[PDB]
Amino acid sequence: KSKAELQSEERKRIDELIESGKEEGMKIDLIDGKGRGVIATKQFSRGDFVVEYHGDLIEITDAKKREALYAQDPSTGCYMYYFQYLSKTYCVDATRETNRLGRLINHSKSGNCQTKLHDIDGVPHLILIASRDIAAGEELLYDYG
Amino acid sequence: LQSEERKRIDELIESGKEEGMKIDLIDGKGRGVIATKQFSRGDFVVEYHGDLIEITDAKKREALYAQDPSTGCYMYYFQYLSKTYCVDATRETNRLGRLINHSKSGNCQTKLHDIDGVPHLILIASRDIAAGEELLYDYG
Ligand SMILES: */C=C\C(=O)NCCCNc1nc(N2CCCC2)nc2cc(OCCN)c(OC)cc12
Ligand SMILES: C#CC(=O)NCCCNc1nc(N2CCCC2)nc2cc(OCCN)c(OC)cc12
Repeated sequence: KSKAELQSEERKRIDELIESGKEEGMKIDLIDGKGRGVIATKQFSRGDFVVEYHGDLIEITDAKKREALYAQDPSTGCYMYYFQYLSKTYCVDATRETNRLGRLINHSKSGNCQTKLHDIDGVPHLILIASRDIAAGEELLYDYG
Repeated sequence: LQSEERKRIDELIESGKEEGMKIDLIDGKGRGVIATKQFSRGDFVVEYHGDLIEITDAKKREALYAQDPSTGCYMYYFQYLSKTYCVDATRETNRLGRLINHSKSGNCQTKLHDIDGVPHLILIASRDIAAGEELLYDYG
């Protein structure tokens, strides 16, 4: 098995996890009854898929509408992530309060997760991959990469 | 009298003195603002102070702020005289207007105050406020 073939089977494993929505290997951090972060409950190797930043994938026109509606209510939060993909502006809108864990992962300048665009049939997905080997029990912390 | 009253609100905005309020501290973190004196309905409370910029410089800053989630989301956009402005309160400062929490049933509301054609976003009392109340804003 070549490196190219190993990368193909990895992408297929990520496709299956994205479309199944299963988010194993992680759990919510609780202080004072509030979901404040996410802890790894299993090892992750450098480059392994961790979780998707899940949300509605939309373009700028729909996004600017939602943003004006969201501004009227601070209870929403700022969860709209903008990015370029193949000379095209996209937005992942995770405003919606859900059980998904990707939007609960805290930022750190020296985190253990970084962002990456994962293509499925030409549709970009923002995923978090391990920027280094992660031990079980670590808080997951993301930076932009 | 009208000219005089409008001049006093201007002086408050320009002097930057923010009397009648104080920080609410939990765990050493500034989390809210408490009134230390009464306010009557319609009284000036505080400015949401920041850089007043237009749509071009605003997007340039917002993308730069996005790469650093430790900044927070402090850019407030609004229309004034058929022109889009933004008040950028991102810089962490001692100003208290950016510390006031939002509540659908708050005691403060937003209002645009003109100073020589330049809009300022201020908070006014939407009802009589007793001393000791937490200041909570909504959009008016
Ligand atoms: C994600 C973007 C977003 O939420 N934008 C909302 C508008 C900009 N941010 C804030 N705007 C205000 N005001 C607008 C005019 C009147 C007051 N106030 C706050 C206060 C904030 O902290 C309050 C204490 N937690 C924050 O925190 C980021 C933002 C704004
Ligand atoms: C203002 C505006 C603004 O700040 N825009 C930033 C991008 C959109 N917002 C967010 N993006 C992301 N990511 C984007 C891809 C990688 C992860 N993660 C977030 C996690 C959050 O809470 C974690 C628990 N404290 C959160 O709380 C509101 C917002 C997040």
